[PDB]
Amino acid sequence: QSALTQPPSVSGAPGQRVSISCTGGSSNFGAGYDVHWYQQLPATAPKLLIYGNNNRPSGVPDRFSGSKSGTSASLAITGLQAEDEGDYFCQSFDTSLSGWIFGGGTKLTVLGQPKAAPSVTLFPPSSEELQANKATLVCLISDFYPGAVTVAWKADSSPVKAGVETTTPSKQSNNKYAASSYLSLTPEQWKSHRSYSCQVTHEGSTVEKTVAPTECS
Amino acid sequence: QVQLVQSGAEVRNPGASVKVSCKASGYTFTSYAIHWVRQAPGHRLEWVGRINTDNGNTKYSQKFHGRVALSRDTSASTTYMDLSSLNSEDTAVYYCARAFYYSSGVMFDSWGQGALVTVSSAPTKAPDVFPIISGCRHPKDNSPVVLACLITGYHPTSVTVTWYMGTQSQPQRTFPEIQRRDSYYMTSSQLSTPLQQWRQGEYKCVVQHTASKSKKEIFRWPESP
Ligand code: NA
Repeated sequence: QSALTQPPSVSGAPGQRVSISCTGGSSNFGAGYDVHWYQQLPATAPKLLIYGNNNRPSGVPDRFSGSKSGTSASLAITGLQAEDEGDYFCQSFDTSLSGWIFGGGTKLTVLGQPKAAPSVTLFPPSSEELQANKATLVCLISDFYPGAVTVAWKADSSPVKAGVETTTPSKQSNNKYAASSYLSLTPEQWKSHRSYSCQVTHEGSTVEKTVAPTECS
Repeated sequence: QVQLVQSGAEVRNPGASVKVSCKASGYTFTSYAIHWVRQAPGHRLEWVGRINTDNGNTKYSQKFHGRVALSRDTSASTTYMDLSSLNSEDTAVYYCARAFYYSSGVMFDSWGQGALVTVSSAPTKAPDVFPIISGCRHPKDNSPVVLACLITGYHPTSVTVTWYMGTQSQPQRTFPEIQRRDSYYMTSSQLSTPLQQWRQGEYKCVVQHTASKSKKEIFRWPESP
């Protein structure tokens, strides 16, 4: 094969050892070309991790090690840490394509990190948005693990699904996750209720925050 | 330190062309070749081509020969990628990377931060930015207030947000961008540390949208309605 293939996903618990396979073929690994590995942490550029099958650039932890054969290569990660989560790409050169080739990438997930309940902050419409005849409620949700929540909105005590837009969660710099939910209202709707609420469900608990049109009056 | 710094995000119509730059510093520019690599959403890394920074010789991938040109300006320690006949599949982050020799091959040892090229027919629009606050501008108890900025009505992605207290950058919480039903985007940035009292203008959120060559700063949270 003139293409490198990787499992889309690998996972392990803190402290465990995983390996990421990169299968190639006779025109790349089998033609004598080395493999290199790149690490791409969330929202960052790729970084060289292993070069020449098994060499580490300065600064890369020796928990990362590589091996290579003519049919595949293997990146081993010992002592998994939450900071290792990201995408890993292999790279080689292919004679039949006359060019550099990359694997499709493997997403590494570190499961079983310590649970962390979400921090929820609810924001009412700004005075400036209301002057533009618009009203958005913003529910910001931070510092939770595992990275899965569900969000529900209420007007007074009635569930509201119209006008709701919720992001899917994304990992923060401290290995916890963040998400947001927006409720788009008209100024009439905002003013016609006693309060609005954002309810965040995570691992067997729900936390609710409430805002009221005349709170800072 | 070896560093590659690329130009900012670009938006183009289908059929147009885009020129992205990559400025090198921290080493002798002409001693190392530069490669260009792209990453579309939902696709792997893809090699675009190579340029020798000394003599200007190029090699391109068969997928792009005929509509890509690489060039270099040694006086500016810069290489350029010009990609023409743009299509929707060309929406991608374009990286430059330095080629480094070792005993039995070459590797890509240093990468630029990437430049997002969006191919779109939709009009480009700078964000509206609203100061939002959890709690009251002047709290009635001694419990803290949280500042954030609501960033809405912009196209395409993405924005970059920084917070300042005076001249000093402050910790922030970043949140995903979401596409609204009206096809524009919105996002929020939160000042991480809760506040009790501050001088008007002491804190500000700075929102950059390079696709519209714009920067907006909000430094006033006025009294609530
Ligand atoms: Na190096």
